Amino acid sequence: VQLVESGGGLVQPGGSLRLSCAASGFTFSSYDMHWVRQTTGKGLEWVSTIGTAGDTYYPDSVKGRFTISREDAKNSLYLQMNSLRAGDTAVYYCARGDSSGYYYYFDYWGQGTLLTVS
Amino acid sequence: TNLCPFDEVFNATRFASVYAWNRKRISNCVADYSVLYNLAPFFTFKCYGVSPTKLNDLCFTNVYADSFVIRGDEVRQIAPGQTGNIADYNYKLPDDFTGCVIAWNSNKLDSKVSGNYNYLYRLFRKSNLKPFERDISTEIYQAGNKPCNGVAGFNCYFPLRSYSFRPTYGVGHQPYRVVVLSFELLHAPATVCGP
Amino acid sequence: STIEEQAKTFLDKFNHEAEDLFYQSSLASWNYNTNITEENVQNMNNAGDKWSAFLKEQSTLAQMYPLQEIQNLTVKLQLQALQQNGSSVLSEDKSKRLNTILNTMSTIYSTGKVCNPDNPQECLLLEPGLNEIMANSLDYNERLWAWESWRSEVGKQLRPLYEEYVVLKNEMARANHYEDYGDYWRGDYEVNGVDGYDYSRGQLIEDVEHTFEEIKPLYEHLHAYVRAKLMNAYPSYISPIGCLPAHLLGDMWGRFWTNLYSLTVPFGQKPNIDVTDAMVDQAWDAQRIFKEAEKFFVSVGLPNMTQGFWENSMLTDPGNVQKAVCHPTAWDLGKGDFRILMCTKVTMDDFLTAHHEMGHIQYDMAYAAQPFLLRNGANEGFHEAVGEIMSLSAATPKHLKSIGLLSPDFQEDNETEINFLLKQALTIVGTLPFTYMLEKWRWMVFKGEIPKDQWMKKWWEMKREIVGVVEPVPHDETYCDPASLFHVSNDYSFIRYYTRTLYQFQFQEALCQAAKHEGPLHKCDISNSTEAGQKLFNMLRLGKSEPWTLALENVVGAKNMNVRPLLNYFEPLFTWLKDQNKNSFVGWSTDWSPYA
Amino acid sequence: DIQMTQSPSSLSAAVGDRVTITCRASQSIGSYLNWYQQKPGKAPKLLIYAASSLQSGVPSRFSGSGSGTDFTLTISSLQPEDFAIYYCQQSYVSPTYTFGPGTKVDIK
Ligand SMILES: *[C@@H]1O[C@H](CO)[C@@H](O[C@@H]2O[C@H](CO)[C@@H](O)[C@H](O)[C@H]2NC(C)=O)[C@H](O)[C@H]1NC(C)=O
Ligand SMILES: *[C@@H]1O[C@H](CO)[C@@H](O)[C@H](O)[C@H]1NC(C)=O
Ligand SMILES: *[C@@H]1O[C@H](CO)[C@@H](O)[C@H](O)[C@H]1NC(C)=O
Ligand SMILES: *[C@@H]1O[C@H](CO)[C@@H](O)[C@H](O)[C@H]1NC(C)=O
Ligand SMILES: *[C@@H]1O[C@H](CO)[C@@H](O)[C@H](O)[C@H]1NC(C)=O
Ligand SMILES: *[C@@H]1O[C@H](CO)[C@@H](O)[C@H](O)[C@H]1NC(C)=O
Ligand SMILES: [Zn+2]
Repeated sequence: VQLVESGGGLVQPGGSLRLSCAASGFTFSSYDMHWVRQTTGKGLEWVSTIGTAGDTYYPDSVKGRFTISREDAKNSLYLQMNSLRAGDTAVYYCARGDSSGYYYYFDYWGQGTLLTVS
Repeated sequence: TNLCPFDEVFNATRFASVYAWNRKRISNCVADYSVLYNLAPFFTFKCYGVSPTKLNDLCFTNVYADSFVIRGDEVRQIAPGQTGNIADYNYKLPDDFTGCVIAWNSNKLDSKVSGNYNYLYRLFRKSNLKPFERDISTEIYQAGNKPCNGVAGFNCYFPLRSYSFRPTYGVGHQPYRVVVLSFELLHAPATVCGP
Repeated sequence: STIEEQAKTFLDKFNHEAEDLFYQSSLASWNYNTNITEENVQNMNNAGDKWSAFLKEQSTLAQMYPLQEIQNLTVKLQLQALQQNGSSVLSEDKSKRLNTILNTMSTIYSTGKVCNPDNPQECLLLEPGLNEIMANSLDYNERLWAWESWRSEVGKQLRPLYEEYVVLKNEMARANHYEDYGDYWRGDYEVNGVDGYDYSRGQLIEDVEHTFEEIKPLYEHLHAYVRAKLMNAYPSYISPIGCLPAHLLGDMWGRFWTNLYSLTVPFGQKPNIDVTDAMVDQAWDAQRIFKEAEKFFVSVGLPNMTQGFWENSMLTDPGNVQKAVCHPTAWDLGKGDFRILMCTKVTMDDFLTAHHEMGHIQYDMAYAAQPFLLRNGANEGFHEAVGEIMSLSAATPKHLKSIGLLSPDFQEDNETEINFLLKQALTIVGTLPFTYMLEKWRWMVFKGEIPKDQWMKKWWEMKREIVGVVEPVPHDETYCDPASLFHVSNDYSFIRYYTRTLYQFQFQEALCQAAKHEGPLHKCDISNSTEAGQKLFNMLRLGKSEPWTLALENVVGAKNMNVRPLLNYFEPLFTWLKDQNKNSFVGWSTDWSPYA
Repeated sequence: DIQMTQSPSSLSAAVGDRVTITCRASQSIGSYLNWYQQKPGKAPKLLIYAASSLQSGVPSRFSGSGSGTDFTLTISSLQPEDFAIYYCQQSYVSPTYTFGPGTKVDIK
């Protein structure tokens, strides 16, 4: 089981990007993917969640700005990011979530990719 | 393959007032959470104690669908461990509340230019309400120590007041329809699972 | 149970029903304003009557709540605000007589009409008839004639009636346990029960006096420059040392000296900073102007404005058959409804006015979570000052170049600085002495410090002492000069335009300190500075819950009204005024008069 | 949203010692808490779920306790590799999950 991130780089403010995560070692059609970003000081911050039945969740400051998606055939996770501001500079990780009943937790993350805006 | 009446709750023509919020018991049916997601964000969709993603393959005994209408700025009081008008006097949720809250704006449906006064809330009460307790009696609230004799006057006020929704209200005061799905897990077969 | 809980419950009831009825009345008034029809007038009148009756009933019911057995400051403030509203303390006969006095004030002021000699058919009203001739004509005789005719055909009709109004209002105020009606007006600045933030009602007079004493050199230099330029325009009409005539002050009353800019141009060879040509070239509409204003407002971190603002508020004149008032106003209908009412054109002045109204909307939105009685500025001057600081920031060339409204080839220089600063000082600096003298005169008349037989005699004394303005024709006691103004006749407190000014630069100079601005304060622009936005919003969200002293200190760091930022804002202008007036006499003598 | 806090912000301990780090929520959340460890240059790794249960494969020296508002994560014996940043995350409110500010555990 592994998760590999890609798509980070330097982009201009107000641009768009497509981050990708490749998952291996487990069935992609049984886990619910997440995108979590980390910045210095503010710490970790959940950014996106996608489940089995085509449902997408984002925070109030992120909803209407990003777009999560999944491909079970390719076992891949994608994140469209648009209207980028100066606060989006962060290290992004793709997360596999599993629930031991009523309790939900992030089992394993990837390696993360750094996105900076100038 | 009898789908649970979630369309009856969410697509109801007229929702109920918050002081007597419409509580519907859902049991012995296939729970169709499979279509509660493609309606896009409503304005708020928060599941406390559970996760929205894992709402397909978990068994529940009874589903309490509590439908009512409040304002936008006040739906934040629909949450465990919250204080406010709804929590104290209209609708209380326990600290151990396990369920979901679905809040969507209904300015198109629940507003009138002349004012939609059909929605009422209890503004005054002697004591705060316990979780899942409904009070419908409209006895005159006594503020002072002098008797009220059941007639409004000094320190004597009617407990129920009017939202009076109009389409030009702001987002915080627009008519938001709120459905609280309360999930109970007891020593029961819990016939509400869903494939 | 304690009386505090009873007061809290009654205040909750009043909050709810007052919110509902106020929204009803505001919606009816907005419908009338955007669409003047008989049915709209009837609906507005019905809503206003219901709102007023409810307010009177609630104040009457609240009068049996004693003030000093409730210890909560917010509850006490709301109870005092509600009890202060009810004026039903005297008998119904004299109350109705006083209402008749007020109605007579309004009708006589509104229907004032002056007929020129030898032609009692070609008569003009004050607006737009006499206002245009005051603000545009330069003929000494015509402006003098209009001045005397309007102050004689209306003031004489109001003088003894205004004395009766003063007597009745003094009786009502003493019936409300106040020293006079002036004490009643100063009660808006009163703070009690807060340790270290108390503000006695008599302290306002002393504070305003001290602030004017600090102002005086700047106003003296500006008056000297204006008088010198007018003497250049009128070689044989104004003495170099005498007071400025009252009929040569831009408008009639001399409230604003803006219209003298063409008579007081610093550099007549270079045009000022105007984006109207850029507005036409890029083909901007009202919606684009308001969207760029909202972009400016959100650049400093101010929150999103509801889409209902764009949906409901009319930005362009409907025209055709639908007639609407074209006065830019910011409507806070309550229950989350914020609108702007103005017939926007393709003009930079309309751009600045849109910014001012949008700042008013921001201020209204800030305290939307406060109780209904506290949903207002902490005093009478915070709201318009907060509205004006936004027009101050927007008008700077930095914002014009930031959003593409100004060509980058244009370079800011000290000439544009001087032009803009003098154009502002013709508005800010000019109105402060007039507001001071009018409010002080009304305060001491209410106190009774002026006997009636010396009203005008003293009214023109301050004009020769405070504003440095001499009347063109002497007036006896039959005249009533202050009643000729809209505010005095209609009985609106006028000090709110003084302190507001002294706030609009206290905030700005504070915000520029949070924006790390380098250079003159006139060139400061708070855009792209979230620190200044948060600092401002900290005071904006307070509303009337906290004392106005604490609200002011929340931004400026000082617990009292200050004018040092006002002088700092005009510091390069004040230095230029010193340079220009080093060879010109500064000061006015009361003995000099145009009629000698 | 539920604001989450951790204590102490900075911490130093020797190898083999026992350490306890506390986590506090703005409101009662029951036993819906998780503990993650993040070493420098690496992504955070799950340690504890449900605030009292052990993840598969993690050493038993990590333990979690507490319910309601106060939670504690205890390491009976400290290893040199334990120098990291520890995060507590509430799973009671979804999908807007929030993490703790992160407590730093060094090696003396
Ligand atoms: C009592 O309160 C009412 C609030 O509606 C006051 O009426 C408004 O007063 C403001 C300024 O004070 C005006 O700008 C509005 O136009 C007024 N509206 C109406 C409908 O009258 C009223 O002046 C207050 N009266 C006293 C004695 O305080
Ligand atoms: C309500 O009806 C609409 C239209 O038929 C449908 O799209 C929607 O899914 C219904 N809502 C629910 C909860 O089924
Ligand atoms: C203006 O009001 C009249 C009657 O009050 C109404 O007939 C008309 O439709 C209104 N105009 C608009 C544009 O709403
Ligand atoms: C006043 O009442 C309000 C609302 O009940 C409360 O929040 C506040 O703490 C009270 N203040 C004092 C000093 O009791
Ligand atoms: C709300 O404000 C943000 C900037 O803070 C802006 O990006 C967004 O477009 C605004 N919302 C709408 C509906 O325009
Ligand atoms: C503006 O600056 C220039 C640069 O030296 C100077 O020559 C000029 O006199 C200044 N303008 C005024 C009004 O002093
Ligand atoms: Zn204004």
